[PDB]
Amino acid sequence: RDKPAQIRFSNISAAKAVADAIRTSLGPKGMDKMIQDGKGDVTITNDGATILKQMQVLHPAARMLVELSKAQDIEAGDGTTSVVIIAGSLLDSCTKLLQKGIHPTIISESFQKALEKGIEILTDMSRPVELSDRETLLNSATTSLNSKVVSQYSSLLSPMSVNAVMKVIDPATATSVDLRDIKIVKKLGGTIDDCELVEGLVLTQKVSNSGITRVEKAKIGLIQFCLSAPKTDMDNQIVVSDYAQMDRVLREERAYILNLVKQIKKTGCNVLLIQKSILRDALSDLALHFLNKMKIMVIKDIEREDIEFICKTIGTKPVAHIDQFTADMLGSAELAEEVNLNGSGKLLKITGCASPGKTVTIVVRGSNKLVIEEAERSIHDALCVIRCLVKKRALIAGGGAPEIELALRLTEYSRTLSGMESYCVRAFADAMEVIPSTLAENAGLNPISTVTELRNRHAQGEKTAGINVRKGGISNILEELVVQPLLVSVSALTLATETVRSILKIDDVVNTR
Amino acid sequence: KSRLMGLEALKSHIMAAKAVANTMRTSLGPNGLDKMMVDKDGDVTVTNDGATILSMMDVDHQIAKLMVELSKSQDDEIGDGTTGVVVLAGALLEEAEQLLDRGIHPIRIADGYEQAARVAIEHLDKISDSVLVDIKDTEPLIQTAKTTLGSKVVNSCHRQMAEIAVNAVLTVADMERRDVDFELIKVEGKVGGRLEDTKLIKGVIVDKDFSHPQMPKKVEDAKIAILTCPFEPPKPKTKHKLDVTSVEDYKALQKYEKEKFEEMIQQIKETGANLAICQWGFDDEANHLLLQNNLPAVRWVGGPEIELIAIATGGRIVPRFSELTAEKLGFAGLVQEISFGTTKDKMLVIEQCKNSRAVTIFIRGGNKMIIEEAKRSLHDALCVIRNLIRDNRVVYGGGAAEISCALAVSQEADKCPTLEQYAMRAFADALEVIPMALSENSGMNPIQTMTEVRARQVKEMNPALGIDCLHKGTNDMKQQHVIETLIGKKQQISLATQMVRMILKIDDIRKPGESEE
Repeated sequence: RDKPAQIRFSNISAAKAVADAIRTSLGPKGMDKMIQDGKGDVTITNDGATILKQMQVLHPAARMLVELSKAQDIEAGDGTTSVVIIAGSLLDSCTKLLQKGIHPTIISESFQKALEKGIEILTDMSRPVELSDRETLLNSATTSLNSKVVSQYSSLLSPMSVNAVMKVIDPATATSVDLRDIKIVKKLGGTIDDCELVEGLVLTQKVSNSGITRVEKAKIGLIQFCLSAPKTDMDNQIVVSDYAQMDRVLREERAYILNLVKQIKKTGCNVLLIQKSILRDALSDLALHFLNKMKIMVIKDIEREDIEFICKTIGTKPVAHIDQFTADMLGSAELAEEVNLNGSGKLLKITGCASPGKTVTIVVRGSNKLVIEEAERSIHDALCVIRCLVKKRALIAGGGAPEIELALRLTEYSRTLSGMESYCVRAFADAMEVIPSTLAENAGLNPISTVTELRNRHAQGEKTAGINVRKGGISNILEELVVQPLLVSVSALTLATETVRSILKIDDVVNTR
Repeated sequence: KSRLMGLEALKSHIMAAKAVANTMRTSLGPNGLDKMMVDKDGDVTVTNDGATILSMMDVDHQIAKLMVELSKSQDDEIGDGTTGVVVLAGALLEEAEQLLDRGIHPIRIADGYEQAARVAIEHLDKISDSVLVDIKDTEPLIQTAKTTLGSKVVNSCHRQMAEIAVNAVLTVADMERRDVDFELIKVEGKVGGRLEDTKLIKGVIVDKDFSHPQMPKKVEDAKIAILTCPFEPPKPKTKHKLDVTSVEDYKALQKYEKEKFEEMIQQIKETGANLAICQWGFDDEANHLLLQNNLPAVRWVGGPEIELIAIATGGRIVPRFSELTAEKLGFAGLVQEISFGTTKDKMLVIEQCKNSRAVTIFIRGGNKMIIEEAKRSLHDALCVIRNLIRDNRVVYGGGAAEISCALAVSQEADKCPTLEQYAMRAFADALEVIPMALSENSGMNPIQTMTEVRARQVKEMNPALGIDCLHKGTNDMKQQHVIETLIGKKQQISLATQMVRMILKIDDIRKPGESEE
């Protein structure tokens, strides 16, 4: 059928099509995008990273890219537009060579040896720095805190971006520094200068009110049980047809629980993290009143994040109903600390807990999530940047500028491959240098002067140099303060590689029904 | 009075070379399926190269127009590689819009292509042998006329023409000091003989006039007498009333005929060359009454022929029979009466070693088609050596240089950079189109097939070997002996970007309402 023909283009098309208008990136280019959907709902969009995550796409190979958009985030946190913009670049090489009648598997074969050639030359042009060296951790994060949300605040975050790691980083070179490693928890209130590196496992949680424990020596709780009480876990001997009977069942409830909440405390507990679920209501809120009065932190229907970290970093297990007391399997805690800064937010700070040699916590604070996310998004990549340096060392320039060094150097090996793929390997070795030109894209008229100048002058940077797409002008892009870890783009290659290759693997007709 | 815009027009221009170069792309080489022509006047025919077809085919468009225009100089000199630039310049043409589609000046693209030819030129310069000599170039012209006499009329090289190809071009070449003129060498078929009746003619060949064979057939001297005057009472190939007003004038005529016969037998012989080309027609009666006297008498001669053979001899013509000198006679190195075919008359072959200011080599045919199919071989095989003596330089062709000359240029790209690397890149690729396109017209997968000598190009350099042009299981240009005048390839090189360079010329794509009108 001509469908595999027509659709593989339609695959490449609506993949590349959406992805092509997706290049405004890297700098104040084009003009702001206010999106009002096919359902007619106003959105105001910008700064394609979010837009990449915002991206709502009909057609599957377009949906492939939203994935591919998110693919770069956890792999790097940098150059997510990169893997998205270059997605068309592989999609480019497909059709032209599919037109050429090159068997798309050959084109599919053309991706790896390239991906084998390509990421290497990036490593070949890579700029070595360290994973534990606070300065190399600073600079990469610095440039990644320079154009990211906070900079003045990053001056606090950049070291914490670094300081979090030296905990998390396992000795010298080690596979390390995941997102599970640095614990990033928002804290209501304060500001970013209130954002601080709060070491170990620090559980952000909603603890009922105060009169709570801010006091040292918690037994940090994990509790799957109800206090067994009238109207909580224990039978009510009183049926209510009456206001004397209805007032009776809550009194026997509230008068009873007061013993268990202290016994709850009698383990030494300044925390019991309630089961996330309900045994009936699970723990009565009338109970949770007196649990905190004995200074025991309670988050009823506890959020997922604490349960794991407390079972993970702290290593806490559920414990028996305090009628049975407990198994003392409450994880290591020397403190339950609930701090209100701005007077805002309730918290659990656990220091003196089991920790892997990882799980540094950063407690991200602000008068609103704005100030919070201001720090947060910046410090996170700064972590993820340093994370990349950890996961893969050295460096590359920011914004695909080194890819043009690759394009020159690679096309030769593409050429000198002289294989069926070499053609394809040459065709796509030339699909890189577009990316700085194509980010310039949307702004203006009398237009076209710089396009190949966004290219040629780099190609005339020898193989070592080109325009800085972040800062402007030609230099040796790899360290200009136009930088991202070597890890960042070599993934963007790999990430976009098999995605587009999967498009070449689309044949016959598929809609599952 | 409507006006296309730039790229638009070029986009309209790019619509031209595609199909017309395409016609070549399955016609390239013997593995290329040659070209057919049909007529509004009802003539179906086979066509070849660019020139034959593209002249026989008619060209709508300035692009198509320049084709025949761009084409001529090629087939004129080298004769081989004509169809090539069509694909090539058409390929580069489709590289041009491409870089305009890549947003690169029509200006600039045509710029770095020019010296991109140079890095192919210097590349070509290296390829194969920049040398040949007489006993040597015999053999490549053997090879050249192998592939010439084996690709066109017959697929069997017939060594006669294969040697007939070498000798008379040399004859004008060795006369002109390793220079030769395709005008001077001439390929003349006359059917009724065979494609195996093939003649090396360094002089003129004309049917010897017999108004009677039995009245002695002979060729005399070695030399020819070229005459506007009578060698026997004259007549301009037009009807001359023979009547006699009395029964007695019947008696005197044939005497008068013979009195001037012997007198013109006398006065042309004393002039020289009893064989005498009388521009004048004459009665078959008395023409053979001189034949009855003597000396087969050449009459009913083409007005051009006398002066044609005159200038070839370098000698003049007798304008007036009372004027008699041997310089006004012609010069035959050898006059030779030669039976033309087994089917028909003896001719008089004048082979001029005296002076040949034209050399018309000869062939016959069982059919006028095949005999011209053969001349089609002969002309261009005489055309390569034409230059190929002026420079003895030869380069193994057929995609081996195309796969190669692209090597220098596309590698020269990132040596170049800015716009030139592109104009190195989208330049050199047009070269490997043809080995692709030759593998195309073959039963072959070109990219695959191209990939092969590619590996070689990484393995080896500038293969004297290469890919099969003959579609041989073995791939050389050596085993294939596919090698073209290292002129002609570069001569061919000279053509392609020129066209693109032509299509850009001025800024005016406007038309008054006249463009092709």
